[PDB]
Amino acid sequence: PIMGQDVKYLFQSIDAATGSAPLFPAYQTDGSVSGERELFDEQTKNGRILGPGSVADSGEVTYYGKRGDAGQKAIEDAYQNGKQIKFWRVDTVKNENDKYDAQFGFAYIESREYSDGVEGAVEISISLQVIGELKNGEIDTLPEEIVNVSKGGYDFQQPGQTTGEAPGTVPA
Amino acid sequence: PIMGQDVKYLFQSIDAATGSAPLFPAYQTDGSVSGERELFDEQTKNGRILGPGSVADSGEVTYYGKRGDAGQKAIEDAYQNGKQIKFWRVDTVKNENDKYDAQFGFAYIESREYSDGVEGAVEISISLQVIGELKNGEIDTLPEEIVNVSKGGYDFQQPGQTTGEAPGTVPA
Amino acid sequence: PIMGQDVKYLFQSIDAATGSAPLFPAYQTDGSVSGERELFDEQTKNGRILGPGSVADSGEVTYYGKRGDAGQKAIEDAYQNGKQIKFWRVDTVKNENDKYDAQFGFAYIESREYSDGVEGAVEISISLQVIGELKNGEIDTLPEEIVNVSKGGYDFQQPGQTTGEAPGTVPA
Amino acid sequence: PIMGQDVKYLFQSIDAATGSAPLFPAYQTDGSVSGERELFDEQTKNGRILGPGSVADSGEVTYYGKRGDAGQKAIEDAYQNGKQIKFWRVDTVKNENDKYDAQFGFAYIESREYSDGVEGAVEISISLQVIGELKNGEIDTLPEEIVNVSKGGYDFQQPGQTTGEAPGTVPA
Amino acid sequence: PIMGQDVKYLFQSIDAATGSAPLFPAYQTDGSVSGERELFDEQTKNGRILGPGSVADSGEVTYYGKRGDAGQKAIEDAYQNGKQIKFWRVDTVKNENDKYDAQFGFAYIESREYSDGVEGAVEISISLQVIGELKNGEIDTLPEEIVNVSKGGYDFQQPGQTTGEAPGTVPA
Amino acid sequence: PIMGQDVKYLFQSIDAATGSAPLFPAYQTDGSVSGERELFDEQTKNGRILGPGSVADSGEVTYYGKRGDAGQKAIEDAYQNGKQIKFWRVDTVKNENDKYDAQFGFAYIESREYSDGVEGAVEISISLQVIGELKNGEIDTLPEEIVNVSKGGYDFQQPGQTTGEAPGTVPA
Amino acid sequence: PIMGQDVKYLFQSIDAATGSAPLFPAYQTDGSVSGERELFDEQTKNGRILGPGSVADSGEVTYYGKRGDAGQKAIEDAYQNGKQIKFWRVDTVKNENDKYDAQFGFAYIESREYSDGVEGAVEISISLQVIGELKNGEIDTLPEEIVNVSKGGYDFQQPGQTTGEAPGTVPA
Amino acid sequence: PIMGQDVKYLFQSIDAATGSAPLFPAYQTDGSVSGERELFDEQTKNGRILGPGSVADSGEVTYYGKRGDAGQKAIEDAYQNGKQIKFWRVDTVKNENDKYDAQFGFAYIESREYSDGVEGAVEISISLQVIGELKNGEIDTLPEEIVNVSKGGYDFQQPGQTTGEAPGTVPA
Amino acid sequence: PIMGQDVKYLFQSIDAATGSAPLFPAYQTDGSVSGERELFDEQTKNGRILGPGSVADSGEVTYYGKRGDAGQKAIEDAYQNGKQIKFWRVDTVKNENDKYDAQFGFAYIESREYSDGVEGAVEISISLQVIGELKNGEIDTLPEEIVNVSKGGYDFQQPGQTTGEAPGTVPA
Amino acid sequence: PIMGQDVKYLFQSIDAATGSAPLFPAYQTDGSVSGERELFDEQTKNGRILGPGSVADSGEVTYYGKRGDAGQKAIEDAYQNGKQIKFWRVDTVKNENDKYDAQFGFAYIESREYSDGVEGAVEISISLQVIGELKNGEIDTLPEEIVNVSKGGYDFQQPGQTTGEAPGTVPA
Amino acid sequence: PIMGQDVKYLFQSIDAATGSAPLFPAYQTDGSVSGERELFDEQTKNGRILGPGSVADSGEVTYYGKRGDAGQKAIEDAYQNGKQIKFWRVDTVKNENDKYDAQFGFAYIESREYSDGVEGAVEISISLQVIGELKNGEIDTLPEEIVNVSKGGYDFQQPGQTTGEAPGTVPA
Repeated sequence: PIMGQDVKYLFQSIDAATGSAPLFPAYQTDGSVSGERELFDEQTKNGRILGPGSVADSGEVTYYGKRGDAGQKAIEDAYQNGKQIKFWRVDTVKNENDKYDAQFGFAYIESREYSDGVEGAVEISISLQVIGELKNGEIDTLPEEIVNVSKGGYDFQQPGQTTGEAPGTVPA
Repeated sequence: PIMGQDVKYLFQSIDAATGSAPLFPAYQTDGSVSGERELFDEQTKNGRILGPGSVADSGEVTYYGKRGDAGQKAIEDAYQNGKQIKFWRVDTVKNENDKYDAQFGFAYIESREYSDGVEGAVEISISLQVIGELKNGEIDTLPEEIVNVSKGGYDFQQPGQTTGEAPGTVPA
Repeated sequence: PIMGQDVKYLFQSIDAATGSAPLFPAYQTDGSVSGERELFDEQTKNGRILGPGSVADSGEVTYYGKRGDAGQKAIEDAYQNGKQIKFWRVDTVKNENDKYDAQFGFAYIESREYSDGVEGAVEISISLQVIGELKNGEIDTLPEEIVNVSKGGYDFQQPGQTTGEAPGTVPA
Repeated sequence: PIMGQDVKYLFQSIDAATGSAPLFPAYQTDGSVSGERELFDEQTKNGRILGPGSVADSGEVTYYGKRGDAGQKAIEDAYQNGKQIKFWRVDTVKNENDKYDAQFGFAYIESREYSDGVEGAVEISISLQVIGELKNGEIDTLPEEIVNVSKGGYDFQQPGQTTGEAPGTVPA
Repeated sequence: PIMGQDVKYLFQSIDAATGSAPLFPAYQTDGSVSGERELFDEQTKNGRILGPGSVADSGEVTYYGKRGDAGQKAIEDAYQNGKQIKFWRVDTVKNENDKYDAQFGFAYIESREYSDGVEGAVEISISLQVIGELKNGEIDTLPEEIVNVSKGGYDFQQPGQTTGEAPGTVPA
Repeated sequence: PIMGQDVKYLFQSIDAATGSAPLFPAYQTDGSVSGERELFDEQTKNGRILGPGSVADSGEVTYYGKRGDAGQKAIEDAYQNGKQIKFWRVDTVKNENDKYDAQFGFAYIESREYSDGVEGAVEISISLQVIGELKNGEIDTLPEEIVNVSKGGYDFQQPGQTTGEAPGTVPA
Repeated sequence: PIMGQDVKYLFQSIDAATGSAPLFPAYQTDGSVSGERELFDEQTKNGRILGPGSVADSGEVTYYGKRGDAGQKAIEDAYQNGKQIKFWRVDTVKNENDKYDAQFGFAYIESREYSDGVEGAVEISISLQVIGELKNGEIDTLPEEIVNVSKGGYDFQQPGQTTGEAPGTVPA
Repeated sequence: PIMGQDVKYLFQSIDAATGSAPLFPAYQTDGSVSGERELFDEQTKNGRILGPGSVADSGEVTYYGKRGDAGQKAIEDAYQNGKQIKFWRVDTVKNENDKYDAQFGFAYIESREYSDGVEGAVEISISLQVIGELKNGEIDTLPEEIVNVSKGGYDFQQPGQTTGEAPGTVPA
Repeated sequence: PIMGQDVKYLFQSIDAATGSAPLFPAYQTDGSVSGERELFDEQTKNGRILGPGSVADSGEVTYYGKRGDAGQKAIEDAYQNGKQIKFWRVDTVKNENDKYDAQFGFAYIESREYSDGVEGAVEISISLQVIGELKNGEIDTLPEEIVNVSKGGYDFQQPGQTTGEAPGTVPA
Repeated sequence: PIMGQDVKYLFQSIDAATGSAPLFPAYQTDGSVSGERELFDEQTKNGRILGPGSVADSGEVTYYGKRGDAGQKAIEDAYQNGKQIKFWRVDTVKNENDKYDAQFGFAYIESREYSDGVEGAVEISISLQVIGELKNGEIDTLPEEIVNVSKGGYDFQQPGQTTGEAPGTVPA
Repeated sequence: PIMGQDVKYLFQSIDAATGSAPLFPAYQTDGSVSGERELFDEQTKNGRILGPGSVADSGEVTYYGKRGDAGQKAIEDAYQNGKQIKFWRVDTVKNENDKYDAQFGFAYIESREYSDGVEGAVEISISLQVIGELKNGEIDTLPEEIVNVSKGGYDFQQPGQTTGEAPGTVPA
């Protein structure tokens, strides 16, 4: 079925007006929760509790913050400046009659949480409501991230290419 | 008694008007909860708390979402378009004076939950109320699924039948 | 003292009008809870919080449902048709000046819960209120169940008595 | 200090009018909880939250019920008939200027709970309020129980004294 | 006392409905383990840890698999088709008031293990639980195996009776 | 830093009028909780939620009760007679410009809890509010307890000094 | 990304008027929680739940208290005298176009918690609200602490430099 | 019975789409382990622990890796590229109504282990789970390996056929 | 250094009140284990894992039980009656400024183990905790045992001194 | 196949930025362990336990430490300074379309172990995790070590070339 | 490489304030174990399991205790009084640009173990944690022990120099 790595979530800010949506690395986990409100109280009749109602749609996003990357800075301007961000969640498996497959919306920063612990690494919990996320097919592959997600491995670096802790440095 | 695999749940959408009910693969677990409201307050009399009342009937359904299958797309049109779905829960053990045995109702999408984690695979929690599920015998076997639930095993494929990750491919 | 297997619970339906109470196999566990309401608020006086009040008596019953047996079908007509059932809880140890020893009442189906999981077997949680359970001695032994509860073991079946998964089959 | 076996609790019923208090075997554990209500709201003054108030005194008692013993039947008439019971909690260690040491009160049966499980043995949770338990020295040793609590061991029974599951039978 | 060769174990399948139980050659060793669950926790009382409880009865069977013989094919349909098998363990020494002496039950295939090594020969470890094995006297001698277990030795074959690796061939 | 054994808590009763504060042995653990109430509701202004307010100061004390010792009897007269007790919490590490270092207050017995279990030993949970605990330096060392806390070990007792379970008896 | 040791938190008191902010050793963990309040109730319209609102910003700080150090004494005057403290949280990794990187605010002592246990060492939980923490770059390195955080190790001390439990003593 | 050399294991990759399954030389040993999950907890009833359940089927494979051969390169693409491999285990003894006899499945690379020691030769431990291995008859003899397994011996090479360490070289 | 025979262990019971400590013959071996609990979790600071803590001190004693000797009967009253015993472990080599050298404590009988085997002789494993064993110099030589430990050899007995299996009998 | 001496492991440090990877002499043995995480729980479906997952890749390295050589000093700066090291494992047998054949990665020092014993020589156990080792062909022969591994033997030294314990000294 | 006798371990106590570190004779063996904690959970990303973490550094020391020598008495005051000891481990082979080569730290007595057996001689197992051992060059040779470790042999003593069991006595 769909794998845990398969569904990934990208956001595009409204004010940027750019042709691309930053997504942030080191994801922890993603809960999108969607409540469809229903009829109150049957009155012991013919079923007055199976009726239509409004939908309350909210999601939370947890990840580990990196020192300085752009979806996080998008989140930072999102919460700290106070803007809504465009919300995209797509699947990495290629769509057979589209680029990718997505669910889309406009979202807000309901709350943000920052944990610093003595073990592990900094963890951000960001919670958001949305006014109705809709499903569609994803057009922008953005093959740097969704298409290409590598383990950092590269074939050799044996003459010494000025390397460091990162998974491939070059000489100067 | 009845096994955990024995009771399986199929839904048929109202708008489809088809002669068959899609059920979805990769089930996690099924809670159907049925509350029969009773008399308030004995008044220290002869028993004024054992009296009849209305019934609140609600169930939740958890499963792992597959990339694109029809009960899930039935769920997707169920929640996202906003429709009630016909609710069938039957037992795989053959009925001796019926095809199968069932409990049936008309149900609504009270809430849906979608979890994406770094481990495991995508998990959907869908919660629904119903206006009174009733018990009957199941007429439609649908022997593709209830009758036939295989492990994917097949006897050999040894001359090379263009195989893949799926449990039986054929040449082209 | 009294063992976990020692206290067993039988129900007799009101409408049946039969000389025997069906009890259901594969019990999980039984909670009977009895609240005796007391005086409110001493007023820092001589003890105005040790005073008499009404009693709220409710119990829940958990068990694993078998495909088709009669106490369960008694439960099924109990909840699904909407009837109160006569409530008997007796002890398997023989009473020395009675057949058995019991607590008795008339009970209602406040709620029923049905769990289907991928592991294990179907589990029913049924919750009920009662209007005052009373203690007495149990007259009906019903020696098929209370008196006789066997492990299914039988001495031999060695010439082949057309056996199956059940603990004793006979030839045809 | 005081051991877990050291503090034991006996009750004497009001209506019995006997010169002895039944305590029940197979104790699980005993919580006596005593709340001394205090002044509301300092008003940021000189301390208007350290002031005297009434006391709410309640305790719960858990034990494993034996088939038929008298403190349990005292509990049974306590709850089921609806009476208050005199409450004694004493220490097994001998008092140096009294028989024993006790805390005493008059208590009521606020609630009773009966659990039957498939494992283990029947367990009773009984909850009670009291109108002020007071501390004193215990006069009645009742040396059958507090003074004498044996493991059931006896030196030999080797010529055969018609024995059973109990820790000492005699011939007929 | 009873020898290592003395106690041998035969199984009869439920579905066969035959008048005889296949046992398999080349036994390695047989562990039958039977746990009688007891009372929890004395509470430092009169002995609340010597009390009765349920019994967990499980056994494992190790043997060396032969290319094609019927108890193994009984095991193979046992595990691979998924059936319970009737369980017989009898003693080779003749019973003085019965044919043989046995312990009997109905058993299931909890697990099977197959080892192929470069040394030695294929070894099967099969583990099973049972719902209560009972002791009785064995009625069916089956004198081909229990009564008769020969070393393969035969007096002569000197004119040439078309012999092979097996312990007695005949001419064609 | 400060160790778990380092901070110890002594109480002095108001009515005693003695030159010394009893502290009780066999401490379990000490929670002192101090809430400083703040401004409600910024009104999205310049910060109307960072404003000063009153302080709610409460602590709970858990320990294992000894048969008869004086801080416990101080607690007993504290709760059961109904008095406030003077509250001292000091550190065992010697102060360099004082005897010891302390936090001090006047405290009340908001609630007391007594647990008797079948395992372990009697445990008292006592909860108290205070009208503002203040920090100071501790003047009274009380070197019997804070200064001197021994394991009970003594060099020898080899000619027999009429010993018992306690860590040093003498002859008569 | 950012490590658990990487983000550290310093406070500067308002009244001190000094050119440096004390931070306290032996940190346990730091939760900063920031709630951005949003529009109530869509009314099933065009999205009236994605709207702007106020922000509730609160954090809690846990650490192990040392006998006498200045951020703790800053905390002590913070809570016990009743002052707001200036709030700085910076990252240890050097900023490439600033000294360091920080988030800054003015904060208050909403609550303080002090735990003394028999195991481990004294633990302080301090909770605070803030009226809007803002992100900036950190100017003051304070290289004693952020820049320099050593394990206490030093190369040798072999002629005897009057040493103690601390990680480097000198002769007198 | 079946010998240690008798049962040999071949794998065929899914993506290859070839009419033949590579098996790897220098086998160490093969464990195939198959767990058939059973009913939990009898409840001291009629046997609620002899019931059907799912099957967990896993095997491990140990061998000594050769410099470059195709089943190992099949294993290498299996683990390192991340593919499932078709799993065949057949017996070398000729089947009397089939080519050979087999057990078959689709298998995955759960783990791989590579040991390099100073003694002996490189040893690979590869562990795999399977979703249900089934038994059948083996159709492909592959007489190069199963049918023909020689010691490397050849009758003579006495005029000098440009020989080396391998068991038969030819001139150039 | 210190030999295996050099360190020997004597116990003195508390209740005896005698001027001498029985030690038991036929020692097997003695483990005294002493755990000094330390600081949890550095927090990657300056070393918060090198800190002081409590000490858990426990030892086990193995020996071969003799039919009736007094340290064993001291052990027997120790465990079976339930008393703590005074614990002495001294060295046989003479102290140069004391009689002997010792480590001393008060000890309890945490567990006792008795093995009877078909080979060898009865073996007792007794395990004990202690509340802090301290080191000192041993005052009581007890020269019968520590000072004098002979092989049982005596110069002659040649006129016949009514001898037996023991290493020196006398006439009657 | 591949010999125990055939596969050897070289590391190159990231910070060095040199055109060569130090490997360390006196290898003991090398375990590289690679776990490919799989799907949880079939749910008794079509095989939901044969699914893809992440890979946990870790290895341990044991060797005997030499007084001062550069891979060990690379290890020493690796662990003691705290750096990741580039990980190369190649085979000594010449590749036919490459220099050598390798598996490569970036690795970290998860743990180091140093044993000093009275027998034998110092032994270092170093354990490391890796984020995905990949297989390739080895480009750098480094013919000093991999290509050339001599026993220390040299043809003669008979006029006296100022020799010592080492396998070839020269005059001064 | 480095021999088993080559690396020896000396300790210097903090409180002594002396210009020399006692090491203890009759070493058994020395394990120093150093764990460098790493990143949790890659999240199937670019390698989030190769990240930096804290280091847990602990060692154990086994030796045979001598009747009275100073490192042992240093150990004895170490554990029994409760002090940390300065930790030095150096190599006996002369450093070419230092006196010797060392690894150094401050260490604590986590646990001590004392075994007395009937065979052999007293054996002490002492276990310790450390807050980060660092490597350096050893300055103090202490040529009595490291430089000079003799077998006890001396050329002659033939006129009788009042000798004993020790390897050289003199006349009186």
